[PDB]
Amino acid sequence: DNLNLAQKHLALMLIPNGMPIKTYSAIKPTKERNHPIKKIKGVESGIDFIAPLNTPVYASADGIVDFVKTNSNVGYGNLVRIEHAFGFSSIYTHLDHVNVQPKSFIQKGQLIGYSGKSGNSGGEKLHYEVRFLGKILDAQKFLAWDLDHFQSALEENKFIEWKNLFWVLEDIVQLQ
Amino acid sequence: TGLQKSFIMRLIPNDYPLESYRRVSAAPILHVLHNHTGLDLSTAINTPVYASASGVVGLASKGWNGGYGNLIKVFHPFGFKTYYAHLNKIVVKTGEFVKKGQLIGYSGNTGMSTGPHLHYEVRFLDQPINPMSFTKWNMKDFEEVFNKERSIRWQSLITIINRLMQ
Ligand SMILES: [Zn+2]
Repeated sequence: DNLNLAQKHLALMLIPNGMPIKTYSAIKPTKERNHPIKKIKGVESGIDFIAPLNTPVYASADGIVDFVKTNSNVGYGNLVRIEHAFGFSSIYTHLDHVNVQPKSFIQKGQLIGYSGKSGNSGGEKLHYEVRFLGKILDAQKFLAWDLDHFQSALEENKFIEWKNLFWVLEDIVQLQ
Repeated sequence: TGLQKSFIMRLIPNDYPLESYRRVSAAPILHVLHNHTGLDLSTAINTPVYASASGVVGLASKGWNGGYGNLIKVFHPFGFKTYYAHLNKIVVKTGEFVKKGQLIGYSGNTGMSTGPHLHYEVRFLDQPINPMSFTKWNMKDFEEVFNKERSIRWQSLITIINRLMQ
């Protein structure tokens, strides 16, 4: 819009964006399968990447690991949940291996795990959710958001006041 | 570098969130209200209250809130939160984005309170945190907080924060 380069750059380091997994055969909403915890269809609950076992999984933005499960074969199975800035969190589920520990700091692009089929997975996949203050968002809008396609995430505006956020970021980037 | 200081100070809470406290000595007593050590800052009702760093209003709750009274929780980057309690008035809502130093409410005497004061907390995830380590942290006395609040893994946080710039 009238957003400078620096605003956009900082936003894409702090707020989840892009692909947390770099190989998949398809993407599907979790709503159209039996939910991991609540064993039913029709739950708004992020997405599934249909991916081979042990495909690397990457953090979609900087932040801190607030929750991990390892050696679990129930529900979500093995997972990482990252708390990001400005209320956003990302969760990565059904993993085969987890590489990070609870309470560690995380950088965007960091290896956090490897996909699997642990828990109530319906098979080999990465389950992914983006959330704002605990509320489920359309994960696809965050996938497709990058420097060259910046409007994508701003379309998810039911809970999030994007203009207000960038006003906060302008103040931060203004320093240099 | 000093540029990094300012930048760091936009994201991690610091300084006093009432103007009169940041003036007198920087330019306060310890109190456990709800499982965490807060700081009680005596002040008249309707003293303006300012955000200690940038973030999102995670909770703007007009209620009893465990004896906190009217309560704002600001969620900052990297697992830091700040709490502003006993407020008389709240001028931000849940999900609002605020910048450092922005007016978020007015002090009061609501909740479990014996006289009018701000109850202020700095939190980091789920671990105990001394709020004075952050309220005394300022542009002059900058390096101090790394040696006063050693339990935070500053080395990882600094690196990451420095990478954010360019
Ligand atoms: Zn108190």
